[PDB]
Formats: sequence, structure tokens, C-alpha cells
Amino acid sequence: PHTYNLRNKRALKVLAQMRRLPFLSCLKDRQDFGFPLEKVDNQQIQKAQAIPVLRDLTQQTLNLFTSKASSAAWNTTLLDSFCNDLHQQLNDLQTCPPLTQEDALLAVRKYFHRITVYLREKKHSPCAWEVVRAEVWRALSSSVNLLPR
Repeated sequence: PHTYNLRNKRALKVLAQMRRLPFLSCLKDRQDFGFPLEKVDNQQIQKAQAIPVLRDLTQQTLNLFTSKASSAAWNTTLLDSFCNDLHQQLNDLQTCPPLTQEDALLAVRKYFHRITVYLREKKHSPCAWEVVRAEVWRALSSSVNLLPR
């Protein structure tokens, strides 16, 4: 609960630094992605079941930002930092309305698929990448709501 928070702080700091475009540059590309955990309380999914969901979320985020398209869209030093942070998060997690755990996992999958399809359909424009970066930032910030303190 504690270490996930700390390294997620660092991940969010770097992901905010990765922004290249001024705010409000990409209005015509904005897109509701329907992140499935935006309103998911800790009463809904407990510690035993939140950890797999967080693990899959971290894994899919790492996969997204370690693609070749990502290497072409973002500063390489910041990418190194962000990807390393996500991977450390993954190692920590592996060391150990959506309702159940399986529903959460499947919904997270479809959400990252919507992100992939959006980027393809937008031909990886800088604005599409910025829309995705801000979306992932909000998802990562929301996700900490599934851990107790």
C-alpha cells in the first residue's frame, strides 16, 4: 500500500514532465475512454483482489509505453525513467460499474484496446499521443483508490 504510492508518485511526476504540447492544443482529438476504475471504491474490490487488477493495469501501461511508437513520441530519458518506475511497480506487485475481479481485469483489457485503436486511427499524431498521456495520467492517479492505508 505504501511503496505502490511512493513509486506511483514518481511515475506521475515523470509522466507529467513528458508532456510536449501546451495545454488545450488538442481539443478536436479529445476522447472519453471509459476508464473502468474511475469510480471504483475500496469497498468494492478488496486487497486480495485489487492487487491483480493493479498488476494488470501496470503491465498494460508498461507495454503501451515500451512500444516503438512510444519511443518515437516521447523524450527518451523521461521514457527510461517512467518505464523503469512502472517495471519496479510490477516487480513489487508480483512479489505480492465493474463488480468482481475478473470483470475488472477484462474491462481494463478493453480500455487499453480502446487506447491502442485510438492511436492507430489517429496515426500516432502528437495530439493523439498527448490525449493518451493525459488519460493514462488520470488512470494512474485514480488507480491508487483501490489500495487501503
